[PDB]
Amino acid sequence: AVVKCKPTSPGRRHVVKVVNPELHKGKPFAPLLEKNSKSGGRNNNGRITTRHIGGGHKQAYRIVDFKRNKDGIPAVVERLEYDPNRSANIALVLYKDGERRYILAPKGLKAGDQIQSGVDAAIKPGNTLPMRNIPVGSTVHNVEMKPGKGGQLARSAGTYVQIVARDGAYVTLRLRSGEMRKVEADCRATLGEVGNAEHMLRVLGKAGAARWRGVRPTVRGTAMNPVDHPHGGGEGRNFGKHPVTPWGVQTKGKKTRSNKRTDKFIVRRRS
Amino acid sequence: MKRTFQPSVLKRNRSHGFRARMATKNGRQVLARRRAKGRARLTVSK
Amino acid sequence: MIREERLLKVLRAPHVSEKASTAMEKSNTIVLKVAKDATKAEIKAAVQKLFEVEVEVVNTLVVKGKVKRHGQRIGRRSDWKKAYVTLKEGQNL
Amino acid sequence: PVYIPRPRPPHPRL
RNA sequence: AGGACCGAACCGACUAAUGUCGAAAAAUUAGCGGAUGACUUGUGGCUGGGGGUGAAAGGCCAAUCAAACCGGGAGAUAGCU
RNA sequence: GCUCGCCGGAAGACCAAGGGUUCCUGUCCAACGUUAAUCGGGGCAGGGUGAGUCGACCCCUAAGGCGAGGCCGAAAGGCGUAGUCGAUGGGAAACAGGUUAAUAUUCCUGUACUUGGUGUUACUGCGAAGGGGGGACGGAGAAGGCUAUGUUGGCCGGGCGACGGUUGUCCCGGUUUAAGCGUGUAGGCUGGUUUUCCAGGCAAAUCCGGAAAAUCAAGGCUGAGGCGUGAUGACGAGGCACUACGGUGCUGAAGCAACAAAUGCCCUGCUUCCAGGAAAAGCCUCUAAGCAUCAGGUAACAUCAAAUCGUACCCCAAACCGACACAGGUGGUCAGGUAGAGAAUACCAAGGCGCUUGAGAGAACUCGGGUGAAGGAACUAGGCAAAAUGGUGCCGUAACUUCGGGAGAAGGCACGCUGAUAUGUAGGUGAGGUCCCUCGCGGAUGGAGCUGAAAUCAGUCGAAGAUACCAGCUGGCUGCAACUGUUUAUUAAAAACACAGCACUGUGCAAACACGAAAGUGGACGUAUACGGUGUGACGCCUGCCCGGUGCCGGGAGGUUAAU
Ligand SMILES: [Mg+2]
Ligand SMILES: [Mg+2]
Ligand SMILES: [Mg+2]
Ligand SMILES: [Mg+2]
Ligand SMILES: [Mg+2]
Ligand SMILES: [Mg+2]
Ligand SMILES: [Mg+2]
Ligand SMILES: [Mg+2]
Ligand SMILES: [Mg+2]
Ligand SMILES: [Mg+2]
Ligand SMILES: [Mg+2]
Ligand SMILES: [Mg+2]
Ligand SMILES: [Mg+2]
Ligand SMILES: [Mg+2]
Ligand SMILES: [Mg+2]
Ligand SMILES: [Mg+2]
Ligand SMILES: [Mg+2]
Ligand SMILES: [Mg+2]
Ligand SMILES: [Mg+2]
Ligand SMILES: [Mg+2]
Ligand SMILES: [Mg+2]
Ligand SMILES: [Mg+2]
Ligand SMILES: [Mg+2]
Ligand SMILES: [Mg+2]
Ligand SMILES: [Mg+2]
Ligand SMILES: [Mg+2]
Ligand SMILES: [Mg+2]
Ligand SMILES: [Mg+2]
Ligand SMILES: [Mg+2]
Ligand SMILES: [Mg+2]
Ligand SMILES: [Mg+2]
Ligand SMILES: [Mg+2]
Ligand SMILES: [Mg+2]
Ligand SMILES: [Mg+2]
Ligand SMILES: [Mg+2]
Ligand SMILES: [Mg+2]
Ligand SMILES: [Mg+2]
Ligand SMILES: [Mg+2]
Ligand SMILES: [Mg+2]
Ligand SMILES: [Mg+2]
Ligand SMILES: [Mg+2]
Ligand SMILES: [Mg+2]
Ligand SMILES: [Mg+2]
Ligand SMILES: [Mg+2]
Ligand SMILES: [Mg+2]
Ligand SMILES: [Mg+2]
Ligand SMILES: [Mg+2]
Ligand SMILES: [Mg+2]
Ligand SMILES: [Mg+2]
Ligand SMILES: [Mg+2]
Ligand SMILES: [Mg+2]
Ligand SMILES: [Mg+2]
Ligand SMILES: [Mg+2]
Ligand SMILES: [Mg+2]
Ligand SMILES: [Mg+2]
Ligand code: NA
Repeated sequence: AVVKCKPTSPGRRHVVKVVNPELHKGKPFAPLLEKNSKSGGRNNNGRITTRHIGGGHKQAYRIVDFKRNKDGIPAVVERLEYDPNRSANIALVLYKDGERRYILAPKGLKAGDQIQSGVDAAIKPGNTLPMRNIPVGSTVHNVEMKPGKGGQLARSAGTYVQIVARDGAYVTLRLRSGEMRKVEADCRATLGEVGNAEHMLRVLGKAGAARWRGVRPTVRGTAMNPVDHPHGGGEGRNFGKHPVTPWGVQTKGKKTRSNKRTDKFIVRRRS
Repeated sequence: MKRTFQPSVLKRNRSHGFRARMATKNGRQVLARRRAKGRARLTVSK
Repeated sequence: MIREERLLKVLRAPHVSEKASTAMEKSNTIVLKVAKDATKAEIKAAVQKLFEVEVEVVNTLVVKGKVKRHGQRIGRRSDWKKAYVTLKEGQNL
Repeated sequence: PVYIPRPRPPHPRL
C-alpha cells in the first residue's frame, strides 16, 4: 500500500506512493466512459472563477452508478479500477442480467465478491437499501439526500457516515465532518466505509506531482502588490492587515453560510 | 526578434472578415461607418 | 441534354503558343481559351458538336491575370480558364 | 516620422 | 525508475567584449543554464480595460500599461510657459 | 572556361503558413540595386500552373462559436436545448520511368487501384434519426526481426598515366528498378464451435452481454520484411551520326553476393508505471415501423461518372514577419563518405555559394586574434577577461551525509604505428552439404565465406601518441534559499515568486467561493481523505508568555436604537 520512494533524486526523496496491487492493470470498461474536457476554472463568460485550477493529465469520466436503483438482481464485482476522477477506487460490477455498471468500492470488497441493492438486501458491505431498513448506528456510505436523488454524502476515499438515530421518517447522520445532519429515512445508503483509506498518506514529493494533478500554484497575498490583493505591497514582508480573501472578505474564521432553507435539517453544527 | 504581425488568412478573416463584422451589431455599425466614409475596401477580405 | 445555346457560349478562343504547338504535334491536344465556369463536360460536348471532332479527355486549368502597371496605374487582367482537349485521333486546326 | 525614439536617460544628478 | 547526470537540436539569457546616428528600436561573438519535463512547439479556440491574465515583477495585454488603442464629449482645463 | 575558397543535420533538396507572377523567354538601363551593369527578384511584351488517386472540396466530430423554440435582461442583448458550423485529428483509391524554357504522382508509356450510377444475370429477407462491435488512442523502457541505406567483394566498361614505379590482391565509373497482384513469414493477440435459456442493451434483435451443458483442440484476426510477379519492359556506364554548338536520333555491357545498419517499419505491438491516457463518422452486424413476384440485399458481367477549386515561384529566405535585397525570427520532411558515442566536430559527396563597392598602403588608434624573456594577481571594487583543465580504460577517492550521495572527489597510470599470439583473435553473421518431419518463408547439424573487437608480448618514430577539431579548473571556510523550476519581453534571474510539506479557517451540496443586474456557468459531473481562502515553506529538533487593543467567533439578560 503505502511505499516510501527511495531518495534517489531530490524531488523523489519525500515521495510516498500508494501502490495498490489489486487494482486492475488494464483499460477501463469502454461503454461506461465518456470524455471529460478540462476547464481551468473558466466558465461561460470565460473568466477564471476558481483560481489555481489548470494543466494536468487527460482523463475520461467513468460513469459510476450512485443511485443503485437495480433492486433484487444480484451482482458480482468483476474488478476494481483506478479512477482519476475520484479518491476512491471504482469497481466494475456485473448483474445477473449481463448489465455491467460501476460502483464505489467499500473497504472490504475484493473482486469476485457479490452485492445487490434494494430494500431486501443483507447488511454486508457494498449493499444499498433505504435508510429505514439499515440498522441504527451502522456505518454506511454513498448516502442520498433525496429519494431518487443519487447519493451525495460520503463519496470520498476512507469516508463514511453513521446513522446515529431514526426519529420517525428522518435519520440523523453523524456526517464525516462531525456535523449531525437529519435527512429522510427513505434515502438509500451503501453499507460500510469507503475503501482507499490509505489515500491521505501519499505526499506527492514534488511540485510536478501536483501540477499534473491540475493545480496551478497559489500566490500568497503578501507577495502581491496592493492593487492585486488586500494583503499587498510593502517594504519587505509587511502585513499589518487582517487576513481576508482576495475580495476583502474575512478568512481565518468567519462563518460564511447562509441558507435559511436547509438550516432546519442540521441537528447540530460542525465540530 | 519575433515581431507582432504573424499573418494568417484564417484568423485574419475570423476576426476582421466581412461575416465577422455582419455577425453582431457593433460590427454592422463599423460597416456603416466604412460605407459612410465611402471606403473602397470595406473590410479585409482580399 | 446540354443546350446548344450554351455550347455555343462555352468555347471562346483556341490558345496558340509554343505549348499549344507542341501539344498539337505530339499528343493530339488542342488548347482552348474556354469560358470561366466551363465544366469539363460542357467543353467536351461543345467541342463534340461545334467542331464535330472526337474528344477523349479535357484537361483544364485557370490562369490568373497578370498585374499590369499601365502608365502609373496598377491594373490587372482577367483570370481566364485554359482547357487542354485531347482529341481522339483524327485531325483539327 | 511617425516613430519618435525615446531619449536616453539623463545622468542621475540627485 | 527519476521535475536523475554529461551534452547537441530546441528553449533561455548568467559574464564579458563589441555595437550605442548599430548589421539589429535589444543584436552579434566567445563562453553559460535546462535539455523526459512544473519542458518545448504547430494550428485553432477562450478571457478585454478598472477589465483580462499574472510560479507576483506592477509584469504582459500588438515595438505603448500605477489602467491599452481608436473615435466622440473636446477648442476639457491650464492663476503656468 | 580552368583553377581558388566556403557550406554541406546547410548557405542542400521538398512542403506548410505567408507572399501573389517574384517562375521562363525576348528586349532595355531612365529610376530601383548602397559602386559599375551588358546583369537582375528592376522596366516593357509574350509564355507558363493540365489530377477519379496529391490537397482543398465533401462525410465526421475537439476546443469552441452561433443557436429554432427556450430561460433571463431598460433597449440593444446574455446564456442555452434541439441543432448547426468548426481541424490543428478520423474517413476510398497510382506507381516507376519519359518529357518542358517554364507543369508534371496532373502530360506521355507501362503497369494499376477506389467509390458510386445504371442495366441485364441469378440467388436472396430487406429495412433506422434506434442497439452492439469497431474506429479508439498515455508516458517511459527494452529486445527481436526487418528495411532505407552504406562498405566491401564479384562482374561489366574504360585506362597502362605530364617526374620515380604502376597489366596488377593496380586506377576510375556502373552495377538501378515502383505501385499493384500472389505468397503468407519474423512475430502479436485471441480458445473455438454447436446448440439452449435469460430481470440488461429506454421497444425489438439471431447482434452484444450474461448464464448453462457438449465440443475439439484447432481456429480466427493482425502482421513488417522477404520471395514470385510486375519486368523477354524501362533505366543504364558509354559508343556512334549530326551539330540548331544546344544538345537531338539510334545502339546500348554488367545489372549479383556478403556484411553493417537505422532515431524509420513490424509496433496503436510487448513489458512497466501512475499522473490513468479526444469524440463522431466512414466500417460490420442486429433488428423497429414498411414491404416480402416487387422493393431492397449479395454476387457476376457490362458500362458510365469521379465534377469544382489549388498546382508556376520563394519557403532558416533578396519573395514570409522585421520600414531596407536588413548579421533577427519562421513549423514540418530527407539526411550520404571518412574519423567519432553522436543530428557534436574536422575534412568532403550530391548540390549550392564567394555574402552587390572595389584598388593600393602597411602610421597612430580601435576591434578579432597569435606569441612572449623573468616574475605570476603585485592589477582590480572583484582573478573581470584571458590563461589553464578537458577524452576512454583501470587503480584510487576524505569531511559531511537525509545513506541515495559527496564523487568525474582529489590524484595516478596506459594510449601512435608495426609484427606476432591470430596467413585477423574472442564475438557476430551465415552459404553449401546432410538428416528429420508439421513438408516449409519449416526444424537440427554444419560450418564455406563475410566481417570483426579487445588484450598481451616484441619492435620502431617523434620534443610531444586522448597529437587537429572537440573536450570538467580543483580544493577549503561561510551567509541565504531545502532542491528541479518561474520572474521585471528590452539595464534587476536573486536571498524574490512557486513548490512538496505544515497549520488555521470556511464549506453538508441548490456547498463555500467566483463571473454574471439575472438566466445561468465554474467549483464538479467533485462530496469533508473533497473544495476554497489565508500564512508558513523539504527535512531534523522545535514553536515559549500575553486576549489590555483591533478583528473573528458565541450569548442575550439589561441601556440606546431605524423604518413603522
Ligand atoms: Mg487554490
Ligand atoms: Mg499551498
Ligand atoms: Mg504560494
Ligand atoms: Mg486594496
Ligand atoms: Mg518591496
Ligand atoms: Mg521591514
Ligand atoms: Mg488525364
Ligand atoms: Mg534532468
Ligand atoms: Mg545537459
Ligand atoms: Mg550564445
Ligand atoms: Mg543541472
Ligand atoms: Mg508592449
Ligand atoms: Mg484612470
Ligand atoms: Mg487644450
Ligand atoms: Mg465640454
Ligand atoms: Mg529550391
Ligand atoms: Mg513584375
Ligand atoms: Mg528569371
Ligand atoms: Mg550607364
Ligand atoms: Mg547604378
Ligand atoms: Mg523582372
Ligand atoms: Mg485541376
Ligand atoms: Mg448561445
Ligand atoms: Mg458538421
Ligand atoms: Mg486536418
Ligand atoms: Mg520547377
Ligand atoms: Mg538492403
Ligand atoms: Mg570498384
Ligand atoms: Mg529520438
Ligand atoms: Mg465515445
Ligand atoms: Mg436488382
Ligand atoms: Mg513546384
Ligand atoms: Mg545584400
Ligand atoms: Mg536576413
Ligand atoms: Mg554526417
Ligand atoms: Mg556542423
Ligand atoms: Mg557586402
Ligand atoms: Mg594592422
Ligand atoms: Mg614561432
Ligand atoms: Mg610572460
Ligand atoms: Mg616563461
Ligand atoms: Mg590586490
Ligand atoms: Mg593596488
Ligand atoms: Mg572568468
Ligand atoms: Mg588564446
Ligand atoms: Mg579558453
Ligand atoms: Mg562547459
Ligand atoms: Mg556574514
Ligand atoms: Mg533556491
Ligand atoms: Mg534553478
Ligand atoms: Mg530585464
Ligand atoms: Mg516565505
Ligand atoms: Mg507563537
Ligand atoms: Mg476580551
Ligand atoms: Mg458579536
Ligand atoms: Na482581544
